[PDB]
Amino acid sequence: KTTGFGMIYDSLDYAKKNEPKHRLARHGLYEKKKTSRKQRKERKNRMKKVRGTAKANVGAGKKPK
Amino acid sequence: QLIKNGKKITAFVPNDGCLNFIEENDEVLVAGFGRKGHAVGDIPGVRFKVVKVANVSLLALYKGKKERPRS
Amino acid sequence: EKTHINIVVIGHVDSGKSTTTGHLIYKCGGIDKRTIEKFEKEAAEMGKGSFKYAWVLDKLKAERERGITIDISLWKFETSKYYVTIIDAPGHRDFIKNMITGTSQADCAVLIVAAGVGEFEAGISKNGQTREHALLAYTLGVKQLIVGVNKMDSTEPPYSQKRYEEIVKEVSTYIKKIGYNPDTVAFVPISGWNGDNMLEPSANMPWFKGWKVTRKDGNASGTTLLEALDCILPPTRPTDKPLRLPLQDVYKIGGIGTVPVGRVETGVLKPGMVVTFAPVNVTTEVKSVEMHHEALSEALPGDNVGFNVKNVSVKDVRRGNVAGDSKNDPPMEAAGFTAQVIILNHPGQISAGYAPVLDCHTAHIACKFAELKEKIDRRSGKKLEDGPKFLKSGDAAIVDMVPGKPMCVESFSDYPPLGRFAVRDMRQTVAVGVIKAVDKKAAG
Amino acid sequence: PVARSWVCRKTYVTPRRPFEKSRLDQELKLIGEYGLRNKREVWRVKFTLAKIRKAARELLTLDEKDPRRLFEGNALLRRLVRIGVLDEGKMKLDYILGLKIEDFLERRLQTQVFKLGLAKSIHHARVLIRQRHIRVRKQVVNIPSFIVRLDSQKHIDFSLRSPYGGGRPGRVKRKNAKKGQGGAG
Amino acid sequence: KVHGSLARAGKVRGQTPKVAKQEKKKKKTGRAKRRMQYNRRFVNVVPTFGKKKGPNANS
RNA sequence: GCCCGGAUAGCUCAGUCGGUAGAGCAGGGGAUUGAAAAUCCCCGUGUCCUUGGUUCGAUUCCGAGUCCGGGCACCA
RNA sequence: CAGGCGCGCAAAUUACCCACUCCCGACCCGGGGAGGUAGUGACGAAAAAUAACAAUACAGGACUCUUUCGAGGCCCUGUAAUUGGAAUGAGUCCACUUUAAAUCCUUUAACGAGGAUCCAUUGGAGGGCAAGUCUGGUGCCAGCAGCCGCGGUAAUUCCAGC
Ligand SMILES: Nc1nc2c(ncn2[C@@H]2O[C@H](COP(=O)(O)OP(=O)(O)OP(O)(O)=S)[C@@H](O)[C@H]2O)c(=O)[nH]1
Ligand SMILES: *C(=O)[C@@H](N)Cc1ccccc1
Ligand SMILES: [K+]
Ligand SMILES: [K+]
Ligand SMILES: [Mg+2]
Ligand SMILES: [Mg+2]
Ligand SMILES: [Mg+2]
Ligand SMILES: [Mg+2]
Ligand SMILES: [Mg+2]
Ligand SMILES: [Mg+2]
Ligand SMILES: [Mg+2]
Ligand SMILES: [Mg+2]
Ligand SMILES: [Mg+2]
Ligand SMILES: [Mg+2]
Ligand SMILES: [Mg+2]
Ligand SMILES: [Mg+2]
Repeated sequence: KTTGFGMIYDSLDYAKKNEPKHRLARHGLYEKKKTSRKQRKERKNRMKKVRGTAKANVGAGKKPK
Repeated sequence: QLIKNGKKITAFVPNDGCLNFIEENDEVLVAGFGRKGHAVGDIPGVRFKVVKVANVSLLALYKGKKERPRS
Repeated sequence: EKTHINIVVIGHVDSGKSTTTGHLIYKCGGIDKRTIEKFEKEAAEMGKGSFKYAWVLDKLKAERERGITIDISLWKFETSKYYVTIIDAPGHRDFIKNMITGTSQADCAVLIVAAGVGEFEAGISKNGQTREHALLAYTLGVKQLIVGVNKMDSTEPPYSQKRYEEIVKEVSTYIKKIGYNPDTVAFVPISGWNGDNMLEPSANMPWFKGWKVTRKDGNASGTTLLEALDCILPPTRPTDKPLRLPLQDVYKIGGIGTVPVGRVETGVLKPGMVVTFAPVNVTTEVKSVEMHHEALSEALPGDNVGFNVKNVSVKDVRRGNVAGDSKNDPPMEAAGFTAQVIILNHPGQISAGYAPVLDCHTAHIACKFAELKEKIDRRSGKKLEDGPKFLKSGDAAIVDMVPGKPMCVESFSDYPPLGRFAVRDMRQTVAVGVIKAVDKKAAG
Repeated sequence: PVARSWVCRKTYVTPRRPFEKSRLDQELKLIGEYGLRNKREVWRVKFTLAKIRKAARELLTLDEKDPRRLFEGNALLRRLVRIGVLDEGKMKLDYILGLKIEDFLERRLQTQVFKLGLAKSIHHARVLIRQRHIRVRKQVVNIPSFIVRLDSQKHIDFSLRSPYGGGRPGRVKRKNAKKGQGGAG
Repeated sequence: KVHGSLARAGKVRGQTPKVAKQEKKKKKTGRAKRRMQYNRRFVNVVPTFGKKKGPNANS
């Protein structure tokens, strides 16, 4: 025996909207292969030092490194 | 001579040949003799006993489990 | 991207090793200019202004006050083809112990001989260390030699061809006797103080047409000391073996903890690996591997590195302890071992019970001669007579040895590096040898 | 700071006196008949019995007109009847005090497998249970101390996947059969 | 006059002749061990009439 | 890692630039005692820290090492 | 929050994540070492392996009959007894599930037990206090001994074997 929980939606577009993103990725629907939280936090604090539009450039210039 | 406060105490070394394991100026873990600050048995005025020497247990040395940290 | 090589600078006292190395590092960009003037001013105020470039490596108060190298000092620099870690070895005979620690973890040895009136002869005399240092370099496995005749500016006349040529003829003779083929050695006339003929050719020696080396796996030509460094053959790294990293020091880095430093001889060291130290028998997982202040993902053989270990005090692991993988073949303490020993120079007779100081990798332990198993031939271990009773100089024999203090060694056959040795007594290299069998304690 | 519950209790109480011969002999006798690994097992049931008998005692102290006596008094009797230690004709709190240790642990699953005839020895009972051979209703139970209730006594039997029954053979004979197939040809 | 001293510490343990433990079967553990006790103490009760012999009687 | 001083009987302490280390205390054996103590007889019981050098020879002369004590230093 | 050092008898990973729980903000969308997740963890607590069976065997009861003896079958127990082939999960390991992603657990296929060496320890055995006045060693020494006490050449107590 094996219990569980199931959700069946009226249409796929509705399942797109009001559904957890992770369960969507389980079907390959919305897949994301992003960076670690640590890498984002490193980038966020590095951008906090600089000011102006240079903020985007230097953060993006240091992200691959 | 206790490290935490520099006080000098006399600690009994239990078992048959355990004094041979101890050498001068070794770090020894010392415990009470079981009578809460009183002498135990026939040893006069000794209220402490040695549990570990050179960060190795006297029992494991006595029972041949480990050896006095020879360097 | 570069290839990392370990280079040891050896020679007699005050031959200019530290000055030659400090100036060479400075020229190659290993140290900031502003630091040199910091040394230039501070050395002069201490009364040792002549040790301006030597102060790059002499970091201790005692070393700087007395103008002597006491312990080895390491520094890095790049030769546009080799990422070089250079080791400054002391020249004193009283500090030959710190030499062997530094010299063991080296791939090429540069020998510095002072070309000066009476200064060269003092080094190459019987009581000098020029001969001894070259002898120990070959014993410890350093098979690549560069002889740089230093203090060429202080010849009579300055930058003399005749002085330079006579030193080459004489030094070649010695190196040939001890094993080094002179045709494979580059002789470079240099002035470490003036930086002459180290990076670019010096106008003070127009006669010097350059150095030539005829070697298998490449014949090279050049003029300057840097080109001599660039002609060093790439060493072969034994990567397909269990980890073996002899410790040469342990540091307590602020905010990091116990960081044992040493040169990996065999295998790969990676973070998260659980390593064990012998003969102290301490097992611990490594946290980080850093080389020269730079993070590393794996330490390939011949990478002198420091590493962070967890929950280990500085007093637990010391110099001479060998670090190896606990999962793979782990290093263990040796109760005793059997060695093929060639007696070089002992004034008297050597019998069982002899307790000279044995130098293996970074370990200097007084080992006791327990049994003279047999007398063998020198070029081939062909036996001659069993139970020699005694051995004198020139005799090769099989000896069973029992170290006094705990010591970890391995057979030369399984791991060449940790089997080579030099018995030391009478302030002389009494004998050398290799290790055939090791009686490793079970440690269980 | 954590979404955790630390509520826990000990299911047993050690003896006040460590070496009393009569208690030692009686505990061994019980462990021997009801096949129990350790003396902790005699103390667990003893603790449950002690709490139950203690609970009956203050209820008997209270008068019969006490509403509190009736509610948990009836509930306590119902629980004892359900597990099968008290007869359904025994609806008096005065009759709980007569309960003995062997009554409560007679209802253990391991004893029932031997009694029902599933196992030929009380020590065979634990082996069958721990090796996943017994179902209660439809669920395999591998706990020897599983307290069988009257509602489920009639239903104890071999599991479906147990080789002893409608089950593919166990691994040891499977290895002999392939030896037989290999031995034949 | 004191006859003991610190040099002779651990004398009897050193001089005691060394006899090795002999290879013997592993003892039953857990429920099986309690099974063995139950049989040896209560099932196999051979009457003695005179006086009880202890579990480790040597006479 | 560097430097300084010491290492002699079980303990302590002697010991001449080099002619084969003693003193006290302790201990052992015997007589005695149930066993001691006391008492009465006999007995160094030590690889001069280890090992090499040199010497005709080494504890005392010079090296190397170990331990102890003291001081200095050591930041991938 | 990790992590280091120091102090001490004395206390964990410089891990993964906003999925959960909830909080802030212009905000359904962003962020949160708050918090969750795993790691270390014999603090403490709960459940629970380390065999079971069958026959032969040898004592022993046992059940009945019979010369009291004796006999037959039968129930029960001690034997790394003589075996025998059954069973299983620790383990390894497909997938599957778990979950933010994983993990463990749960299931499953394969494999995996005879010295089933897949080998249970820690304390004690004069009394208090359950268990030897067995054997060897030492000889008020070495030790033991919470207390009383043991040890002075046949130690129920030291050191050992059983
Ligand atoms: N004229 C001249 N003097 C030099 C040269 N190289 C070094 N010196 C001088 O010689 C002295 C000794 O040099 P130094 O660096 O101490 O040699 P070292 O081999 O490292 O000395 P040590 O560490 O073995 S003690 C220094 O005062 C230095 O100024 C040189 O090439 N030419
Ligand atoms: C550390 O990275 C090791 N290479 C050892 C070291 C290098 C430089 C200076 C001091 C130690
Ligand atoms: K959230
Ligand atoms: K005993
Ligand atoms: Mg008393
Ligand atoms: Mg000079
Ligand atoms: Mg120098
Ligand atoms: Mg000088
Ligand atoms: Mg100098
Ligand atoms: Mg001169
Ligand atoms: Mg002395
Ligand atoms: Mg969000
Ligand atoms: Mg087991
Ligand atoms: Mg008792
Ligand atoms: Mg009793
Ligand atoms: Mg006796």
